[PDB]
Amino acid sequence: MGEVVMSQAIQPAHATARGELSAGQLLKWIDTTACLAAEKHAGVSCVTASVDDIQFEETARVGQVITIKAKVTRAFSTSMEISIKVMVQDMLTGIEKLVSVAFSTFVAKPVGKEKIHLKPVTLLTEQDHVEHNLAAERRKVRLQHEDTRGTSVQSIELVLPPHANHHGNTFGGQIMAWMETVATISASRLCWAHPFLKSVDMFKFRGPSTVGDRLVFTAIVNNTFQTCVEVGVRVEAFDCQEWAEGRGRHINSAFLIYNAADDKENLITFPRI
Amino acid sequence: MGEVVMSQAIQPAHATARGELSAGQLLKWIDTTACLAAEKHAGVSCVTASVDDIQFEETARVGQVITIKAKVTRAFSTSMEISIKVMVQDMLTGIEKLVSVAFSTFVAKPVGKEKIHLKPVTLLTEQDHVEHNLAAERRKVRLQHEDTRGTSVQSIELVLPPHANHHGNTFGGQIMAWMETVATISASRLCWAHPFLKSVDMFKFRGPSTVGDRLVFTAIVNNTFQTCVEVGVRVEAFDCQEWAEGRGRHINSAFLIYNAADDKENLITFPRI
Amino acid sequence: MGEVVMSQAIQPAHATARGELSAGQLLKWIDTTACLAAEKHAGVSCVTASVDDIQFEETARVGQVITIKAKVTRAFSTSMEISIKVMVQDMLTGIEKLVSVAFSTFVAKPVGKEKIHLKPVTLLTEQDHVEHNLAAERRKVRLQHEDTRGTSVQSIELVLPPHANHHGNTFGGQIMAWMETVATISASRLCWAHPFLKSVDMFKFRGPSTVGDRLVFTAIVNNTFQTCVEVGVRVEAFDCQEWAEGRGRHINSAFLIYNAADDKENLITFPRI
Ligand SMILES: CC(C)(COP(=O)(O)OP(=O)(O)OC[C@H]1O[C@@H](n2cnc3c(N)ncnc32)[C@H](O)[C@@H]1OP(=O)(O)O)[C@@H](O)C(=O)NCCC(=O)NCCS
Ligand SMILES: CC(C)(COP(=O)(O)OP(=O)(O)OC[C@H]1O[C@@H](n2cnc3c(N)ncnc32)[C@H](O)[C@@H]1OP(=O)(O)O)[C@@H](O)C(=O)NCCC(=O)NCCS
Ligand SMILES: CC(C)(COP(=O)(O)OP(=O)(O)OC[C@H]1O[C@@H](n2cnc3c(N)ncnc32)[C@H](O)[C@@H]1OP(=O)(O)O)[C@@H](O)C(=O)NCCC(=O)NCCS
Repeated sequence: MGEVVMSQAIQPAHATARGELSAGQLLKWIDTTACLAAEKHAGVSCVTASVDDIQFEETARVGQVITIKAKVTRAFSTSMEISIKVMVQDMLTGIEKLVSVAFSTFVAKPVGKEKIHLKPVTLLTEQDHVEHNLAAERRKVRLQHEDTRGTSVQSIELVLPPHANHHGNTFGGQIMAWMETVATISASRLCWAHPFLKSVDMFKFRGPSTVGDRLVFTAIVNNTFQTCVEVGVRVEAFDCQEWAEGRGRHINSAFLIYNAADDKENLITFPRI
Repeated sequence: MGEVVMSQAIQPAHATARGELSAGQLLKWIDTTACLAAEKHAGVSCVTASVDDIQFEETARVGQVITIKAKVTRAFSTSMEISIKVMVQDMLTGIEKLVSVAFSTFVAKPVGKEKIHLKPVTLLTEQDHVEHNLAAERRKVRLQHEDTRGTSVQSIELVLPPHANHHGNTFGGQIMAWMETVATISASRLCWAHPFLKSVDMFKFRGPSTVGDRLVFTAIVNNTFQTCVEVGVRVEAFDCQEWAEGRGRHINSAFLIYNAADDKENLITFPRI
Repeated sequence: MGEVVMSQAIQPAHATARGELSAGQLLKWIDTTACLAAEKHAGVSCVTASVDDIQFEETARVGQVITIKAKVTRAFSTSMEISIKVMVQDMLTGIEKLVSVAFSTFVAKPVGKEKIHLKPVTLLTEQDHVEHNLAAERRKVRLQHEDTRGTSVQSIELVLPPHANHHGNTFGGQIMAWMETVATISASRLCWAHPFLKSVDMFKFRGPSTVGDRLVFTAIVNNTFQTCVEVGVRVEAFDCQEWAEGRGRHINSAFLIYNAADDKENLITFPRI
């Protein structure tokens, strides 16, 4: 019913040192599902234009099953809004818990110089009309949002073919995964404990990336508050030539909020800064 | 001696939540080895045409070493039959156990409009002639075989470059791996325990897949019997356009038989359906 | 300051059966960082020409963070020398330990028939001049170095797009990773315990490899001495046609020295051979 459904069993390969699902991996999965919904509407390849605020109510563990459902709520001109629901199920108890509810914005790409005009989302249920109207306000918010200490972390990732679509365009989800890895390192470096992602703030993907180009990641704590730490990550891009000349492209800047727990499952308080 | 040998140490990255080798990973490895044997005979790229019945006598664990040997038993016109032997060795005891003995059929692909004629397999030992004759009967069987409850699982995989050969053709082994993941989720969802793969029934790859296209996987228990559960998986393919229009290609349908164990190493009985 | 910095948290996906970082993975990371430094100097794609001796003072564990820093010490004509420093940090204690200090030689590749002339490394500090001079001697040594029992291991790897750069050239680091896997299997097969990499001897990458070609790996113990075992690995390459005809290309031959520990953290002595 307009939904794209992905199901993933959580393996050690998706895990952190604690037997928990890497938040970056989950973000990758989410972006993939959403992108598939978008492309299912568009009929052409789509890329992650932006992401709204994402909060995680639960942290999934190895052995559990993640279910991700994405849907196109509304098409505009070249962009569209995707609603995402993430559920976790324990396979010993049978219990389902909501992990996340979020929105992401995807943009349809032409092959060449094709203009692109998206057909409208067909509406049936009343809730379809409701979400169809809310999509406009949420979009307005998204657009207006573009009104815009030595424990730093630096990292670098080379963009290979499995990190982009078949046209060569880097996945926003991969970037989000790498981002999350680096940020987590920063948080850990502040608390010397075990950080788990509480949320990611809304941000835009400002420019495209391509296979073969370098992504420099710069993470640093921006603020702290009781049990929450905020890490800001910057993603800058260079093709080989740009890499040689030091002139990069600001791909994106995001803010990730973490909690943390020690080597016992008890929560901890971050120092003030 | 016509054999292709692969050796793989089993790491957490190849593991399930139980420290056992993912059956899908093993299937990937098997298909790869077999394909390498086939291409070693053909001199051109080959794809997985079909797979005979595969039974697993053992389940390998993290720390153990898998050895896979493949061989071309007989070439026909464009296809050939590959015999596969899978052994596991424990690296603390030195003990080897047979994991599997199976056959797979591979088809040589031309580059363009080239006709393809395969040279015969050279025969030395008598057992080479024996298997060369048996290959005909086994083939006859393969060809004749094409005479052809709410715990469902749905999943989706985007086919990226590491999932296909350099011409863009999706590996049958990758499809088998994904299949296995989804199916395992279904079985778990029936028993709420820990399923391990007992076997896979013979099936054909009905059509090609290509980088960039979506594979929709649909798993559902078809039957049960004492300690065995049967999960059927369907694999449907869509390029982006087909994805938009809902017209897919039936790539394949397979049937996987599992057992299961609880959080103790004791076997369990599945309910009747 | 001419440095390229990569930071990697160590996950189960990077781990062995013992919760330690795979040496091959570390080698991959090292080669990547170094290559990025090289390309940052050259402005074009670079490949691993050779590697000096690498010794590992520590073995990192899951949960710890690897930091790798690479730098171009000196450019010659088409080649350049890269100095690499590998540090590990425990994220519970905050303690850093040096893992490695090594040198690698990278070669700039033209796109077509372009001649390639590298600009000199700018020198500031005195240590920059010192290393700039030492680079010549170390190079002289590298060039002169090209003056050149049944527990064998054989394995095979198909080179896919994630294993090469965007021009199709296989990464030396991937080859080093595969090498290490196979070698480790050999060592384990000698001691029936848990080998960890002590060092790798300097070796040259004699020829290029390309996406789609097979890498046959042959590992075998060459010698033993008290607590050290030496495993030699050979890497031979075949495109599909070459694969069919049995005429390969000797890509490289390396020698890896291991120690080992039993299922207690106590070191062990290898038998004489
Ligand atoms: C997304 C992108 C195309 C928009 O760029 P732009 O400078 O804002 O140009 P436009 O104003 O014409 O925007 C075009 C569309 O993107 C939408 N858009 C722009 N900013 C947005 C935001 N912050 N949130 C949601 N949608 C946004 C616009 O509404 C417009 O949609 P419409 O045609 O249906 O009206 C461009 O920024 C981009 O290519 N970003 C990177 C996309 C990408 O490749 N991501 C993968 C990871 S690199
Ligand atoms: C395999 C395939 C080429 C055969 O298609 P087809 O409609 O049966 O056409 P053909 O009858 O001419 O079959 C050609 C060859 O495949 C063989 N073949 C067909 N069905 C087979 C089966 N079920 N089992 C074993 N071999 C089979 C035929 O014997 C024939 O071999 P030959 O030339 O040596 O006599 C085609 O079905 C296909 O492309 N499948 C997908 C292959 C693939 O890309 N797999 C990767 C995963 S998508
Ligand atoms: C590296 C390579 C280009 C040199 O080949 P060659 O037969 O020695 O030819 P050359 O003598 O002209 O060497 C060219 C450069 O490589 C350097 N070089 C050669 N052997 C070297 C070695 N053992 N160690 C360090 N540098 C070396 C030379 O000094 C020369 O550098 P310069 O132009 O700045 O003076 C060639 O061997 C090759 O392509 N190897 C594989 C590279 C690769 O693709 N690696 C990825 C894994 S396959």
